[PDB]
Amino acid sequence: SWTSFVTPAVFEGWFPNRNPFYTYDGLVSASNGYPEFGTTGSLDDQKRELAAFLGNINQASGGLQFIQEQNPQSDQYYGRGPIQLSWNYNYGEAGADLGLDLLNNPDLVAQDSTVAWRTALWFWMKRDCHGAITASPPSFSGTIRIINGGLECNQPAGSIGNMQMENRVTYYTQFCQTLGVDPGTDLRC
Repeated sequence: SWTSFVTPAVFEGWFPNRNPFYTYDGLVSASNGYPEFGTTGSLDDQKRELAAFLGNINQASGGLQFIQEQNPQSDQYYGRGPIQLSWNYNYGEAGADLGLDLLNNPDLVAQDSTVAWRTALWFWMKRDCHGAITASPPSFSGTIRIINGGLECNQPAGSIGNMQMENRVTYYTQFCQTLGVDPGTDLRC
């Protein structure tokens, strides 16, 4: 039901420079595996959840231009997909929960855009961005703590990480403005 308010036109307006790898239809298809996403709480809670998910993705993926880390210098579990899913344990855990061979074929996240979207929704639900943003009271700042707390929260003003945190708040509050919903007071971390 969230596609009532994040329509194809809204999505395209939010992501005008997206790589064509990423499609609205893939996000819709990925979201059907998590029916609680975008359907939890009041209509305004649902709007905030979509704005928070996609606002965080806008920062993590550079406006849906990021598919995979360009010059990785670690192992095979370098960042892929719109939340830059990284590290062996995340690929193993996500692969098990999604029923995907991400441990042995992590390239799937960069090859298949529905898989890519599913890894972003998996993180959002399993690591509980979903619970933070749909709680009464809601916490956008709690979604930032969960995604990338260790680099962006609790950082001084003017620092690199604090700037990234502020970008998340900017995108979230812009997306809430499109939807006509109050973003809530608990924005920054």
